Amino acid sequence: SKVKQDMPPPGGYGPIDYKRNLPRRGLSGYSMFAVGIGALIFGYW
Amino acid sequence: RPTVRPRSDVTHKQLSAFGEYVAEILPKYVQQVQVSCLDELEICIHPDGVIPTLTFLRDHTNAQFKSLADLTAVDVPTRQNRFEIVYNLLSLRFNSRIRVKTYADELTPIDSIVSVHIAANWYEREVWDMFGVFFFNHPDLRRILTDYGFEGHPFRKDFPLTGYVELRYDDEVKRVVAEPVELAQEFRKFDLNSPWEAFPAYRQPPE
Amino acid sequence: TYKYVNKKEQESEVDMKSATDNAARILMWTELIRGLGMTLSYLFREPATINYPFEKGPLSPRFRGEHALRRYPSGEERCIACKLCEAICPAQAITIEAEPRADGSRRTTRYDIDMTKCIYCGFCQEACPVDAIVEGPNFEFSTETHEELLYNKEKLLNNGDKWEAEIAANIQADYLYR
Amino acid sequence: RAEYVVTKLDDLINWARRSSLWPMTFGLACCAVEMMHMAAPRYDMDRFGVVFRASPRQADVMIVAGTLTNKMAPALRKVYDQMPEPRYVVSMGSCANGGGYYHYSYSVVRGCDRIVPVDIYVPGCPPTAEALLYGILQLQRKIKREQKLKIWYRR
Amino acid sequence: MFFINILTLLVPILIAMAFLTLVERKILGYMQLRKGPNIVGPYGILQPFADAMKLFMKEPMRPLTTSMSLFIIAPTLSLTLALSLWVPLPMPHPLINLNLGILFILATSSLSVYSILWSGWASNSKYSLFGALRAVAQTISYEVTMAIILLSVLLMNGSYSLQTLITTQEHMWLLLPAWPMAMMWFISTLAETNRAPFDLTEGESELVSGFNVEYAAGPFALFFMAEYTNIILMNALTTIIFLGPLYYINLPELYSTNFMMEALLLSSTFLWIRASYPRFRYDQLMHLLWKNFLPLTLALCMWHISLPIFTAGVPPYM
Amino acid sequence: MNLYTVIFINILLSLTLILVAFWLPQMNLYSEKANPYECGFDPTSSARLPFSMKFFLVAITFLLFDLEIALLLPLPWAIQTIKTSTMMIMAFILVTILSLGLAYEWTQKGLEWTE
Ligand SMILES: COC1=C(OC)C(=O)C(C/C=C(\C)CC/C=C(\C)CC/C=C(\C)CC/C=C(/C)CC/C=C(/C)CC/C=C(\C)CC/C=C(\C)CC/C=C(\C)CC/C=C(/C)CCC=C(C)C)=C(C)C1=O
Ligand SMILES: CCCCCCCCCCCCCCCCCC(=O)OC[C@H](COP(=O)([O-])OCC[N+](C)(C)C)OC(=O)CCCCCCCCCCCCCCCCC
Ligand SMILES: CCCCCCCCCCCCCCCCCC(=O)OC[C@H](COP(=O)(O)OCCN)OC(=O)CCCCCCCCCCCCCCCCC
Ligand code: SF4
Ligand code: SF4
Ligand code: SF4
Repeated sequence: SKVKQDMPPPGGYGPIDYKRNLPRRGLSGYSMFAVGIGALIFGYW
Repeated sequence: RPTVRPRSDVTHKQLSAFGEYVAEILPKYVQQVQVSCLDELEICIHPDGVIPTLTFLRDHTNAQFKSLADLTAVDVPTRQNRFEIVYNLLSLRFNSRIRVKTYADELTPIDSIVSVHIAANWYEREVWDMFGVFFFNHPDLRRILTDYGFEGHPFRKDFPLTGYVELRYDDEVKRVVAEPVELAQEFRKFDLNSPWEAFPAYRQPPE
Repeated sequence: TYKYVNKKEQESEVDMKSATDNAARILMWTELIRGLGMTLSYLFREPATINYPFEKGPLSPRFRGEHALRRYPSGEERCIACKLCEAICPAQAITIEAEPRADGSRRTTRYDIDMTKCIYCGFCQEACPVDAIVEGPNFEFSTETHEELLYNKEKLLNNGDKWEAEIAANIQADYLYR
Repeated sequence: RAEYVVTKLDDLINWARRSSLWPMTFGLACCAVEMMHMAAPRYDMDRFGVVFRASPRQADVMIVAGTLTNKMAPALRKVYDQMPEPRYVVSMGSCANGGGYYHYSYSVVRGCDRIVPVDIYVPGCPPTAEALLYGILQLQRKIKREQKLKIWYRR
Repeated sequence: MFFINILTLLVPILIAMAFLTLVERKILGYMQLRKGPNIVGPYGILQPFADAMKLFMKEPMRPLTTSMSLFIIAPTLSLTLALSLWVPLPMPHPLINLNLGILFILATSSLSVYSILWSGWASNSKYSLFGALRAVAQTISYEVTMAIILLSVLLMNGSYSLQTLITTQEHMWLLLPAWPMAMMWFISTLAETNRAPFDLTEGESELVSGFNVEYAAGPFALFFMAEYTNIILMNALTTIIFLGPLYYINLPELYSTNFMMEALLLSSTFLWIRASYPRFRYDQLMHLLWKNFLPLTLALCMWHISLPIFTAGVPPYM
Repeated sequence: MNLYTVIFINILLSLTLILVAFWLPQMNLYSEKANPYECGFDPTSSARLPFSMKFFLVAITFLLFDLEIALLLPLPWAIQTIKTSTMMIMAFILVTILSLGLAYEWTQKGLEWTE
């Protein structure tokens, strides 16, 4: 009977992310303003 | 020895040197300076020097204790002045802690240190509410933890654990009324004191 | 060490493209749309709600539930009227009046536990030298009167007889840690 | 038969009052921490139809969850009195049940039943959120058993 | 036959708002990683009925310090104004066809604000007074913005009617010609309905319950019915004005179906907003409207004055 | 007549609902129940004291802007006019002076909630 206890694995646990992670997405400002202006002009016509 | 703490004689010596420093800077008020084996510095002063001692420790260049950690009282009802008022102060600049002690009785107030630390406002309100130690020049000194109509100071040693009154709803007067306390259980005190002394280092000399 | 949470390093100057990006962020409510998308993803996730009275929440063999007085496999009560569980009881919730029995064994006559006074801390079951008092897994024992939570020795022995098939298994799974 | 119609109407009103239980956004201590753990997504009281309302005028049951201090007791009594008539009380935890750890304190009401009439006592310190949900369902069964129209009809 | 028409307008709207309460609870739950009610009904569909029966079988509990006349008048006023506001909507044929339908809508909304104010002042309590004053500030800001928005949009339209809006949006929506007005109108409908982010009249966290803090069950249920009916109505008005459903003279059923789908989408959008965002401060709402929307909508009102003149696209009178 | 009947039907429906709410349940009225709420304590004041609102200038400006709204609202019939140049100029001038008043008030800190 050997000592059995709650222990980590011999290689250790894996990496754990802890830093802030934001997706950093979205269209550019020029594209959004261009599609808005195009919708405006099309609707006006 | 894996079951005994380390000692840190270096910080014991540092606190002893600073105790000498404060005791010689303020001989008018300092009555005793001691350093425990847990490396904590206690300075026991006269009650008249609470304001100068706390101001010196708040803003002296070598003793910047600008943060007040704790302000409490200990009721020892066998000495003549039965209340020991204790200030625990923190030095962020020098990363240190100091303890300043003064004494009071039921009819001897102590000057409040609200002009030195603003946390002392509520801390001295708590001390007055729980021990009946009045504080001079305290803005709106009043009860803070007891009930509004509460009588007596419950943290005193002579005050009972259960108090003198208890509240119950009365349907005749349609109110929450106070009655003399009557326990259905009667809290059983236990005499958990061994008749053999445990620490010969604290054996008091016989009377 | 330390780090800043809101301090910025230098500045990104003023540029037409960056100005247009900030203008579109302000006018088109981009972070608001992003928060909408986040809670939409949470809408399309699977909820964590369990069907309560049919799917119970998970527990552990160490769990402190309703108190019980146990017995030896012979049927004899384990309690030997030693009162140190009420000595260690931080709420003074136990009353252990006792006397010698007809056969001369040291047993209890009154073993009351006030469940309205008990703080469910397990100090009695970790202080008991014979594993007599235990805190078994019953937690759904809410009553409609205050008096039903004032247990006596008959109630505690009934709980011990009721829950012995589970308490013994939990103590078997747990006793090597304690 | 008037007895059958009255019994079925009483069952209908009991079903309504037990399917729509609105406790008050009112807690005191760690027991109220477990109360909002009962509000948490795991044991969804809103799935049970139980949803907090801040005002006592829109509340149905006071879940006394915490230590009822002497200074607190007039506030609790006033808040309970300000409820409308079909109101219930679930005492939760040892403090609200019988004082608990602070039974011999000078400032603690030894049980909230000294102040308000308690319908259901939930033991624990703290009782688990599962146990509080058990007490809530036991209260639902208790007000399912009520026979107000039948007692009125035989009155 | 007209009373049958009144019933077929009123009863489906009340069932729709009760199930709007159900849909709100379930959508908020599923966005909160939990469920909605699923025990009272087969899928929770009996939960609003159980809530309604419980509220109407609790006592109304008239208070002592309370102007009873206004205290009783205000919730009935709120409910009857919500239904009166539901009256003139065309889907695609209104129950009551009004020439100045939008003006009628604005007048009825302002009177609903008066219902909230009278309830808050009559229930003589400090939190009720706080809720009433917050309602005053909120309706100041959104009233001026909403009036300008509707002026510009109906200048793009012809008269002040709503069948004219149907015929205007016969070929294309009004969202594409005036989408900034649609965004500001959506925010203004949130402010009108006193919904999250800027509810501020029934603020559960800043106040206890706002203007309902002294209203027990009964008239409180009346206030809740009026609020949720107004939610469905503002979304319905938004989809009639801006997201024009397909209209064909031969069959109107596809118009009604398209209107239903878009109104459901915008109501779910309201619940989505409530799940997503925290609350404004009620001075921040006034600052936001009067400093961002009001200058932009004044400029866009001027632009929509100039647009049919320089494009020769002046709408017809009829 | 039709709109009148619908208005009266809605009013009668609301009255019927509140009459059911008041005559259906069981009443038990006493003083502590009907006292004002005040978060579980007796109110210090009478809740009828002066309140001292902080946006009074914004309220008066709202009155003036509401009447500017009333001026601006006949535009859908105004654009049907035969002249349209004086109409366009007049609408531009009205919106411009309204915007100038708003800008002047913003500069003079009128809408800033002076405490
Ligand atoms: C550390 O320090 C401490 C704190 O600090 C942090 C504390 O906080 C604290 C106190 C702690 C607590 C009190 C814990 C309580 C828990 C919480 C605060 C968190 C739980 C979360 C919430 C409160 C937020 C809930 C969020 C939601 C999204 C839920 C939704 C809730 C709502 C109210 C909105 C939805 C609406 C309803 C539920 C009701 C809607 C239904 C109706 C009104 C029905 C009306 C309908 C009709 C009348 C229709 C009738 C008409 C018809 C035609 C029907 C026909 C009928 C027929 C019969 C035919 C303590 C003690 C403390 O120590
Ligand atoms: C009904 C149809 C659908 C509508 C959209 C519904 C879905 C999206 C819902 C999103 C969440 C909304 C919840 C409430 C949010 C409340 C906050 C908020 O919106 O604040 C407003 C915010 C306010 O931002 P802010 O308050 O952060 O701004 C900072 C300002 N200070 C520093 C002074 C405080 O944005 C706006 O006011 C913008 C309004 C819309 C602007 C639209 C402009 C369109 C482009 C015009 C033309 C451009 C070209 C120019 C000419 C070129 C010629 C060639
Ligand atoms: C709880 C108390 C509540 C009291 C307040 C009630 C508020 C009601 C709802 C809000 C009303 C706001 C004002 C609306 C006025 C009508 C709008 C309108 O445009 O009406 C004109 C219209 C016909 O005009 P037009 O569209 O040009 O048609 C011509 C060719 N089709 O139609 C007409 O000409 C019809 C004219 C009559 C319409 C209104 C009828 C109101 C009846 C009185 C209600 C109050 C009675 C007192 C209280 C009773 C007891 C509580
Ligand atoms: S669990 Fe703790 S408080 Fe409860 S009876 Fe045991 S020792 Fe006493
Ligand atoms: S239960 Fe255990 S600890 Fe308590 S008196 Fe009996 S034998 Fe002693
Ligand atoms: S019974 Fe225990 S958990 Fe509950 S309030 Fe008291 S100390 Fe906290």
